[PDB]
Amino acid sequence: GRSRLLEDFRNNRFPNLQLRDLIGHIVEFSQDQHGSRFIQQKLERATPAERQIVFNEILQAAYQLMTDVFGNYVIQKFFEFGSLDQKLALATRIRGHVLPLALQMYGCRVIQKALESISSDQQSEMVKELDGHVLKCVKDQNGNHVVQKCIECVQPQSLQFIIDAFKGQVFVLSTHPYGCRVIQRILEHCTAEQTLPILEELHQHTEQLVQDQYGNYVIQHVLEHGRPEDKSKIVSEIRGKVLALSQHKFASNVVEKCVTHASRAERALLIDEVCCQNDGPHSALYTMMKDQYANYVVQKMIDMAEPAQRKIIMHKIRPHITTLRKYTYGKHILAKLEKYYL
Repeated sequence: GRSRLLEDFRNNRFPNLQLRDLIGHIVEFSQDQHGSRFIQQKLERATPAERQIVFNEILQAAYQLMTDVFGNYVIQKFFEFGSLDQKLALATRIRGHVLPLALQMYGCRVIQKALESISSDQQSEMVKELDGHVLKCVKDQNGNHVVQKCIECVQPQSLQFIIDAFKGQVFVLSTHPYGCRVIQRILEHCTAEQTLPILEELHQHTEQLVQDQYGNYVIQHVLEHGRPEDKSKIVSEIRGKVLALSQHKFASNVVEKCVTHASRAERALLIDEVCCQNDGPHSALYTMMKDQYANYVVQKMIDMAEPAQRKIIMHKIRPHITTLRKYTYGKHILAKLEKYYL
C-alpha cells in the first residue's frame, strides 16, 4: 500500500531526493526501513527551515513514531538536530508517558536520546516519572537502558531516588543480567555519598558475588576502577582461596583482576600463595596451567610479578613445558618462558 513516492524512492528512482520532496509522506517514510534512514541522514545538514517542514508533519504522529521500529530513529534525530522549540514540543508529548516509553522496545531509545539532549530541568522532570517503578525498570529488557542513561546524564540530586530504591537490593540486582549494568553505571557516575551505601552492601555479599555469572562483573568493576580500600576488601575475600577460585568459571575473572589491579603488596601476596602451594602430588601452578580458567590467571601473574617473584614462577613453570604443549591455550605461557629464557 506504499505511496508512489516511497515505492520510487525504494527503487532508486531519485538519487537527489530532498526532504522538501517528501511533503505529505513524512510519517510514511519515517515508518519505512529505507525511508527512515533517508530522513535520518538528511536531518544532519538540513536547514532549520527544512527541519521545521518535516517536524510539522511528524508532530501529530510523534508518540506513534516513538514506539515504531523505524520511526523512533527519526524522533531521536530531532533530539539530536532539532531546535529548542522542537525538543520542547517532543518533551511535552513525552510528559506523563515516560514509564510506558521506557518499557517500550523503541520508546526506550527515544527517552535515552532525550536525556542526552535536553536541559537539566527537562531531565529532572522526565526521570521523576520513574519514581515507584525503579526496580521494575532496572530489570526490564528495555527500561534498564533508560536507568543507565539517567545515571550517566542526570544531576545527582535528581537521581537520588534511584539510589535509595537499591537499598537492600544490591545483591539481587548485581546478580541480574541487566541489573549488574545499572550497578556499574552507579559506581562510575554517582557521587561518593551515593556510592558509599551501594559499596557497603556489595561488600556484605562478595563471596557469593565473585562466583555469580553476573555478579563477578560488578566485583571486577570495583577492582578496575574503585578506591584502594574497596579493592582491599575484595582481596580479603580471595586470599587463601586463589587455587580454588582460579579454576572457577566466574571467580577466575575476579582472581585475574586482583592480580592485575590490586595493590603492589596484595598482588605479591596472591602470587606467593600459589607459588608455595602443592596440589597433592602436583604443584599448584601445575594444576592451574592445565586448567581452562586458571591458565589465564597464571599468565597475568607472570606479567604482573616483580622481577623477584617472577624468577620463582618461571622456575616452577619450566619443568612442565611438555604438559603445556598438550593444551590449546598452553601457547601463551610457553611464549613467555621462551622470551624469558633468551
